[PDB]
Amino acid sequence: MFENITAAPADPILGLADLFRADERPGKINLGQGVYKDETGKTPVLTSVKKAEQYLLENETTKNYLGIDGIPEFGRCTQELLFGKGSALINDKRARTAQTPGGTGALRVAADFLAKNTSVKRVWVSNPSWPNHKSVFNSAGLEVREYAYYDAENHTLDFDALINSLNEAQAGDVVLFHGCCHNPTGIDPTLEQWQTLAQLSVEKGWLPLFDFAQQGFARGLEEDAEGLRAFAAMHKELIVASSYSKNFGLYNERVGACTLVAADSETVDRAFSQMKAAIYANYSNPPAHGASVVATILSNDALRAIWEQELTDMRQRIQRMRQLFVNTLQEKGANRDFSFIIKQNGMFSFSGLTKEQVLRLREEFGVYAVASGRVNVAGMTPDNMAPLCEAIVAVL
Amino acid sequence: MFENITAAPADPILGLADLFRADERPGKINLGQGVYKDETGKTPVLTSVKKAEQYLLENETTKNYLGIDGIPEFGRCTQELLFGKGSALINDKRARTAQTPGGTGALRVAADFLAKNTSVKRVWVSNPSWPNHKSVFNSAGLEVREYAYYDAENHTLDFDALINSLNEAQAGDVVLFHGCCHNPTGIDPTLEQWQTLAQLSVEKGWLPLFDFAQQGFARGLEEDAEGLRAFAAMHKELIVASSYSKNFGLYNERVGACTLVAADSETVDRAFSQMKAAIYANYSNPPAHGASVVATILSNDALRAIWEQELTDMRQRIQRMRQLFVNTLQEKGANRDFSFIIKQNGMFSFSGLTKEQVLRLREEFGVYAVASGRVNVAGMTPDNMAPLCEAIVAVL
Ligand SMILES: Cc1ncc(COP(=O)(O)O)c(CN)c1O
Ligand SMILES: Cc1ncc(COP(=O)(O)O)c(CN)c1O
Repeated sequence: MFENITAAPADPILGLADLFRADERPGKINLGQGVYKDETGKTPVLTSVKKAEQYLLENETTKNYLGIDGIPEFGRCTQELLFGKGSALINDKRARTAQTPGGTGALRVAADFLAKNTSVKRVWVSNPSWPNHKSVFNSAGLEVREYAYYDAENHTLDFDALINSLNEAQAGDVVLFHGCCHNPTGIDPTLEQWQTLAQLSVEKGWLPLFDFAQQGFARGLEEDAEGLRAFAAMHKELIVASSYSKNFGLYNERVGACTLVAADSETVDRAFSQMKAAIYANYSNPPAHGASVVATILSNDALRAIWEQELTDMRQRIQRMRQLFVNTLQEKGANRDFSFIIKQNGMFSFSGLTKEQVLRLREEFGVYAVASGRVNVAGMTPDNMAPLCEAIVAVL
Repeated sequence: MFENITAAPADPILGLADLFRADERPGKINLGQGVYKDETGKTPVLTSVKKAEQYLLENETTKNYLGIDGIPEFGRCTQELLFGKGSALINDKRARTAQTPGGTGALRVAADFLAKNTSVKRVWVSNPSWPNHKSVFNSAGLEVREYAYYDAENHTLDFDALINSLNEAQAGDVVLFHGCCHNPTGIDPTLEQWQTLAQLSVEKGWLPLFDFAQQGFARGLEEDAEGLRAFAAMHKELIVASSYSKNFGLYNERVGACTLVAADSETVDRAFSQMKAAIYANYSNPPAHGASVVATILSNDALRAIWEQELTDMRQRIQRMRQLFVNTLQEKGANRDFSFIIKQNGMFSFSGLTKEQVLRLREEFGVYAVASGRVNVAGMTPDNMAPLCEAIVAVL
């Protein structure tokens, strides 16, 4: 039965990691990953997380299954983060949240829910997006189409091209928006642009799907949710897939949420029953440890304060590295202006390096970026900045 | 878009739990769950698990993502449990294991892998099976057909009817077997019956899919895997979905494995690349905490010994409750022989109670079984046995 199965293709991001591990040279610089790294180049467990895990070790008396939708406090804390305390969506009980195995799991649950229970056939994603979006939606039987996003000429949002692209989307199509810290470009809509998109989406009959992988990494928790909240003010229905992997440093514990919003409480509860059915037929119920850590932190004043400061420290270190990168390239004699990097948000930027320049950076200099030119700014440190920028200047 | 979604149906097992929670009467007895309970009626965290979690708290320095297939040591320990240390399958590198979110997650991964990469259209399951089998396979686009299993007349395996049922299965169909502790009946094939089935499956061209939810709860770790190993001796290809929920008391941490076996190392690696693709498009990579606990225990002589004794204690307590149940029914004056209960294995038995007798038990006596008559033997204690058996005698 398995004799003639074709091997799955290499995969751009995970394949690069395989190459970095096989490479035994000494001065190597990894900008090709999707995790935060601190000034020492490590991805530590957050202190707030360790404190929460100690509390769980001391206090948990059972591992009995969670509900299909997971820990209730986790859902409540998630909705407050997304929509704001005192949001009409929360007051009117228009939103239901399922705890999921990561943001990826949330996207998969959303896709299965939509494929099985609605007329949705098509999801629009930005060009470029995280390559896993296509894989997730396709696995549910949904077609993926691209909308213009990235202005490759000046590394900004091509807003006119975006609008014109999305004219082809029909009423009842889903449109995926990265809520902040776009992956891979780090280019986000301004608030006014979000507001323009919110109005257009209502007019055109799109179902918005927001993906929040990095809430807190652009400007702050509340600011980063502005775009979502502009949509939420205008729409009867939307879905949010959110992740706590980066902002809690909980990658491998698989901590995410799928939040369903409908016009009223009766409708959302009915629809959510089918979202729960989609989860039941997938992994039954979600993993407790990471989500319990998040709920424990978010619901405790002391822990939440420690965590919010840790998140602020990550956001600020990335901002420092953006500035340092631009400054250092200038003083090492780079032949183009890199100031666009300062305007980009979160973990990722498109460097504007060509695929051949990135190949040369890996082969000649041991500097690892994704083939698209995506760099993880959190992979930069004061200690590796000079060699990194020297290598980049050399390939320009 | 969500206006006319139909609510998902009630669900027999989870719905009963909802009824038990709403019921505020005092002497209630819950036999309707799928978790182990000790003599105090609680589902404790195992001591070996607490010790392992303390070690992780003290020693983990990152939560960076696991590989798509999870922790390597977890995979190795899993294959040894299933196939035996020194199995030819392991020596010949014919097996690859992905860590998954629970046994349910493993079944889903298997189903998605098969739907996308093989000619499989149809999965055969026992009548009765765990109702989630149908939901999982159907969600992947696979048809489910039933084979005869339970002899409702004398509460034994109807082996002739089973064989005759499976004559309708075509070459290339999947046949699901519960490896031990059948859910819901607790009726397992003898070794000779397993051997007969293994031979028939080779002859007929079935792909065996084993589901192991309760390894160690029938007779012991090695004994409970005998049936699987009889199949593994005969087949080029099979899949195993296994769970550590019950045998490690790790239900909510979602700890399972999907193990793919093919004719040789080249073939299994190629096929497994597509199993990894199926995981990537679902939840990306698996939750680390519970699987790390299992790997930590299984790979440490001291912890493994503590755990194996805890598992032995659970297995033995269930056996004591089976005997006590039969004895107590006899002395309370039951009008039928219940000796079949002693021959059944693991958490579950079919009581032979009718749907109306179970309704009456809930409404009049506050005794909760599943509508099919499934009881969780681990829900029985020395303290609740007399009232339980008095209620049963009353409805006969
Ligand atoms: C755009 C985007 N969406 C979703 C995710 C999901 O991450 P996870 O499944 O680890 O939560 C990520 C993180 N790679 C991302 O960058
Ligand atoms: C037959 C069977 N298969 C699979 C499972 C999967 O359990 P889990 O997903 O919690 O590992 C169970 C436990 N209800 C079961 O009884």
